[PDB]
Amino acid sequence: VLYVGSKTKEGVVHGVATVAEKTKEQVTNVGGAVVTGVTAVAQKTVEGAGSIAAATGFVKKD
Amino acid sequence: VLYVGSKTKEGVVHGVATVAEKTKEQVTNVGGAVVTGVTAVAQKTVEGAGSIAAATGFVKKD
Amino acid sequence: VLYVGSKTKEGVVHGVATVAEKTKEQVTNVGGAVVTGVTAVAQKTVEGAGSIAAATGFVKKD
Amino acid sequence: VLYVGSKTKEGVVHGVATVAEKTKEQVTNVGGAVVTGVTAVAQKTVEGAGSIAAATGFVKKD
Amino acid sequence: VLYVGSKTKEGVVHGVATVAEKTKEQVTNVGGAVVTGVTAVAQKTVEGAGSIAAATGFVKKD
Amino acid sequence: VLYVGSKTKEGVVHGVATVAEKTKEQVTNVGGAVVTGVTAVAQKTVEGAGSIAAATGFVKKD
Amino acid sequence: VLYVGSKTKEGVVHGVATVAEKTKEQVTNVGGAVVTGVTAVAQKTVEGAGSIAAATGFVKKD
Amino acid sequence: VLYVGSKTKEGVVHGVATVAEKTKEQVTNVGGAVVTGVTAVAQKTVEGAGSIAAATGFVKKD
Amino acid sequence: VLYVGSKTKEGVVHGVATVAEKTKEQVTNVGGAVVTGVTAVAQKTVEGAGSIAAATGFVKKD
Amino acid sequence: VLYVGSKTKEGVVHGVATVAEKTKEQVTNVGGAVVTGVTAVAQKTVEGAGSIAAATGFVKKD
Amino acid sequence: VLYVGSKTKEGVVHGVATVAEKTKEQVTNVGGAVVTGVTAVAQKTVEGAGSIAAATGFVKKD
Amino acid sequence: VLYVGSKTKEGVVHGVATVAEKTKEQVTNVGGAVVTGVTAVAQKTVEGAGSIAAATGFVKKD
Ligand SMILES: CNc1ccc(-c2ccc(/C=C/c3nc4ccc(OC[C@@H](O)CF)cc4s3)nc2)cn1
Ligand SMILES: CNc1ccc(-c2ccc(/C=C/c3nc4ccc(OC[C@@H](O)CF)cc4s3)nc2)cn1
Ligand SMILES: CNc1ccc(-c2ccc(/C=C/c3nc4ccc(OC[C@@H](O)CF)cc4s3)nc2)cn1
Ligand SMILES: CNc1ccc(-c2ccc(/C=C/c3nc4ccc(OC[C@@H](O)CF)cc4s3)nc2)cn1
Ligand SMILES: CNc1ccc(-c2ccc(/C=C/c3nc4ccc(OC[C@@H](O)CF)cc4s3)nc2)cn1
Ligand SMILES: CNc1ccc(-c2ccc(/C=C/c3nc4ccc(OC[C@@H](O)CF)cc4s3)nc2)cn1
Ligand SMILES: CNc1ccc(-c2ccc(/C=C/c3nc4ccc(OC[C@@H](O)CF)cc4s3)nc2)cn1
Ligand SMILES: CNc1ccc(-c2ccc(/C=C/c3nc4ccc(OC[C@@H](O)CF)cc4s3)nc2)cn1
Ligand SMILES: CNc1ccc(-c2ccc(/C=C/c3nc4ccc(OC[C@@H](O)CF)cc4s3)nc2)cn1
Ligand SMILES: CNc1ccc(-c2ccc(/C=C/c3nc4ccc(OC[C@@H](O)CF)cc4s3)nc2)cn1
Ligand SMILES: CNc1ccc(-c2ccc(/C=C/c3nc4ccc(OC[C@@H](O)CF)cc4s3)nc2)cn1
Ligand SMILES: CNc1ccc(-c2ccc(/C=C/c3nc4ccc(OC[C@@H](O)CF)cc4s3)nc2)cn1
Repeated sequence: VLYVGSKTKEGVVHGVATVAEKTKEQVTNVGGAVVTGVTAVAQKTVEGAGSIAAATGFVKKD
Repeated sequence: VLYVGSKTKEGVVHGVATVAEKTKEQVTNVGGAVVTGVTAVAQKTVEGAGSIAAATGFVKKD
Repeated sequence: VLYVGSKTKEGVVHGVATVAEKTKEQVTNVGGAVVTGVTAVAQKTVEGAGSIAAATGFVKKD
Repeated sequence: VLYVGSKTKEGVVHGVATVAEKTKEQVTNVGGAVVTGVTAVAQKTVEGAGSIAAATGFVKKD
Repeated sequence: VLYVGSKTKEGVVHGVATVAEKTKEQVTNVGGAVVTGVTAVAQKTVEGAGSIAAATGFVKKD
Repeated sequence: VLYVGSKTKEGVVHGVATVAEKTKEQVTNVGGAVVTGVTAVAQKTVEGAGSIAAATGFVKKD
Repeated sequence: VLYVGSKTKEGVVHGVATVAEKTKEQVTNVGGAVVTGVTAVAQKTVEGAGSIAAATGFVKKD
Repeated sequence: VLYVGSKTKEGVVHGVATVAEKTKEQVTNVGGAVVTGVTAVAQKTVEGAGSIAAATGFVKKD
Repeated sequence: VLYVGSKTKEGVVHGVATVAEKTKEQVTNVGGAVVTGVTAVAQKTVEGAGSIAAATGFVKKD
Repeated sequence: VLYVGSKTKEGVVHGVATVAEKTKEQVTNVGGAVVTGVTAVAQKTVEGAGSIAAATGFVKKD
Repeated sequence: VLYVGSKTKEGVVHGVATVAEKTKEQVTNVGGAVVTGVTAVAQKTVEGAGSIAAATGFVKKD
Repeated sequence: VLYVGSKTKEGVVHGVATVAEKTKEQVTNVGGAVVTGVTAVAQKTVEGAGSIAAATGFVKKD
């Protein structure tokens, strides 16, 4: 009997349970960038810029 | 009997349980960058800028 | 009998339980950068700037 | 019988339990950078600037 | 019987329990940088500036 | 029977229990940097400036 | 304008969120009465014995 | 404008959030009565014996 | 403008948040009555014996 | 403008937040009555014996 | 403007926050009655014997 | 402007915060009645014997 092994995890989400009970959810945006309600998001990136739930406005390079 | 092994975890979220009971959730944005309600987010990045729930406005390079 | 092993954890969130009972949650943003409500977020970064729930305005390089 | 092993933890959050019972939560931002409500956030960074819940305004390089 | 091992912890938060019962929580920001409500945050950084719940305004390099 | 081992801790927070019962919590900021409500935060940094709950205004390099 | 009304609740459960992460859940019963794992149960009874999650053994009337 | 009304609650449970992370949960019963794991249970009873999570053994009336 | 009203509560539980992190939870019962793990339970009873999480053994009426 | 009203509470539990981090929780019962782990329980009773987390053994009426 | 009103409370528990970090919690009972771990329990009783966390053994009426 | 009102409290517990860090908590009972760990318990009783955390053994009426 040997039983050799390994179990890994990299950017793993497991076991979430959520409840949301809003009554009036409004969003008003003029020229900006809104991000809302992200939940249970997993990612893995190699040799790149990983980024979750980011926001930017007015990227004016000149 | 040997029983050789290993279990790892890297940027792992597990076992969350959330409740939100708002009655009037408003968001007003003019030219900015709003980020709201991020929950249970896991990530792993290699040779890159990892960033979760970031915000910026008016990136004017000139 | 040997029983050789190892279990590690790197940027791990596990076992959260949250309750939020707001009645009127408002956000007003003009030209800035707002970040709200981050919860249960895990990350790991190698050779990069890791950053969670950051905010900046008016990045004017000239 | 040997029983050789090791269990480590690096930037680990586990066992949080939170309750928030606000009645009127307002945020007003003009040109700045607000960060609110961060909870149960774990991170690990290698050869990079780690930073959680940071804020800056008016980064004017000229 | 040997029983050789080791368990470590580096930047670990575990066992928090919080209650907040505000009735009117307001925040007004003009050009600054506000940071509020950080709780149960763990981090580890190697060869980088670690920083939790920092704030700065008016970074004017000229 | 040997029983050889070691358990360490470095920047570890465990066993907090908090209650906050404010009725009217206001914050007004104009051009400065406010930091409020940090709780149960652990960190470890190697070859970098660690800093928790810091604030600065008007970093004018010229 | 009148706006006359009323909203009631009698034995009402609303807004639960649960997570269970057992690894080996065993139950052995010999002649008894086991009750396990009741969750989010609401009831209303008029002129009768209401009873939730009850147990009895050996009801020997002679 | 009148705005006449009323909102009541009688045996009401709302806003629970639970996490259970057992590894080996055993129950052994011989002739008794076990009750385990009741959570978020609401009831209302009129002219009757209300009873939640009760246990009895050996009800021998002779 | 009148604004006449009333909001009541009778046996109401709201806003609980729990975490349990056992590793080996055993229960052994022989002829008795065990009750465990009751949480967030609300009740209302009129003209009856209300009773939550009660236990009895050996009810021998002769 | 009148603003006439009233808000009452009778046997109300609200705002609990709990953490339990046992490693080996055992219970052994022989002929008795054990009650454990009651938390956040509210009740109201009219013309009846209210009783929470009670225990009795050997009720031998003869 | 009148602003007539009243807010009462009768057997109300609100704002608890608890942490328990046992390592080996044992209970052994033979013929008795044990009660353990009651927390955040509210009750109201009218024309009846209210009683929380009571214990009795050997009720032998003859 | 009148501002007539009244706010009362009767058997009310609010604002507790507890920490318990035992390592080996044992209880052995033979024929008696043990009561342990009561915390944050509120009650109100009218025309009845109120009693919290009571214990009795050997109630032998003959
Ligand atoms: C600073 N923090 C750190 C630093 C380092 C670590 C760390 C480093 C290395 C490892 C290696 C884990 C391995 N597990 C197995 C399992 C089976 C196997 O099979 C071999 C094949 O020949 C079949 F027999 C080969 C391997 S290697 N784990 C954790 C964690 N945290
Ligand atoms: C800093 N954090 C870190 C750092 C390192 C690690 C880390 C590094 C290496 C490993 C390797 C895991 C392996 N498992 C097996 C299983 C079977 C196998 O089969 C071989 C084939 O010949 C059939 F026998 C070969 C292999 S290699 N795991 C984790 C984790 N975390
Ligand atoms: C500063 N903080 C730190 C610093 C260092 C560490 C740290 C460093 C190294 C390790 C290595 C862990 C390993 N586990 C196994 C399991 C099986 C295996 O299998 C071999 C294969 O031949 C089959 F037999 C090979 C390996 S290597 N763990 C933690 C943690 N924290
Ligand atoms: C300043 N703070 C610090 C500093 C250092 C540390 C630290 C450093 C090293 C380690 C190494 C841990 C290891 N565990 C195993 C388990 C099995 C294994 O298997 C080998 C394979 O051949 C199969 F047999 C190899 C290894 S190495 N842990 C913690 C923590 N904190
Ligand atoms: C200033 N504060 C400090 C400073 C130093 C430390 C510190 C430094 C080193 C360590 C090393 C811990 C190790 N644990 C194992 C377990 C198994 C194993 O397996 C070997 C493999 O051959 C299988 F047998 C190898 C190793 S190394 N721990 C803590 C903590 N705090
Ligand atoms: C100024 N304050 C300070 C200064 C120093 C320290 C300090 C320094 C070193 C250590 C080392 C701890 C170790 N633990 C093990 C366990 C098993 C093992 O396994 C070996 C492998 O061959 C299998 F057998 C190797 C090692 S090394 N701990 C604390 C703390 N505080
Ligand atoms: C000891 N604790 C206690 C004791 C008593 C109470 C309690 C008693 C009575 C009430 C009555 C509430 C009513 N609400 C409305 C709304 C509209 C309506 O419409 C009428 C129709 O003609 C249209 F206009 C008639 C009615 S009656 N509420 C609470 C609570 N708690
Ligand atoms: C001890 N606790 C207690 C005790 C009493 C109460 C309680 C008692 C009575 C009520 C009555 C509520 C009513 N609502 C309406 C709405 C419209 C309506 O329309 C009439 C039709 O003519 C059209 F206009 C008639 C009615 S009656 N509510 C609560 C609660 N809790
Ligand atoms: C010892 N503790 C106690 C004791 C007593 C109480 C208690 C007793 C009575 C009440 C009555 C509440 C009412 N609310 C309304 C609302 C509208 C309405 O509408 C009428 C219809 O004509 C339309 F206009 C009629 C009614 S009656 N509330 C609390 C609480 N706690
Ligand atoms: C010893 N401790 C105690 C003792 C007594 C009390 C206690 C007793 C009575 C009350 C009554 C509360 C009422 N609220 C309203 C609201 C509207 C309404 O509407 C009328 C309808 O005509 C529309 F306009 C009628 C009523 S009666 N509250 C508390 C509390 N605690
Ligand atoms: C020994 N300790 C004690 C003793 C006594 C008390 C106690 C006794 C009575 C009360 C009564 C409270 C009331 N509140 C309202 C509100 C509106 C309303 O509306 C009327 C309707 O006509 C619409 F306008 C009628 C009523 S009665 N409160 C506390 C507390 N503690
Ligand atoms: C020995 N210790 C003691 C003894 C006595 C007391 C005690 C006794 C009586 C009270 C009464 C409180 C009342 N509050 C209101 C509010 C509004 C209302 O509205 C009327 C309706 O007509 C609308 F306008 C009627 C009433 S009665 N409070 C405390 C406390 N402690």
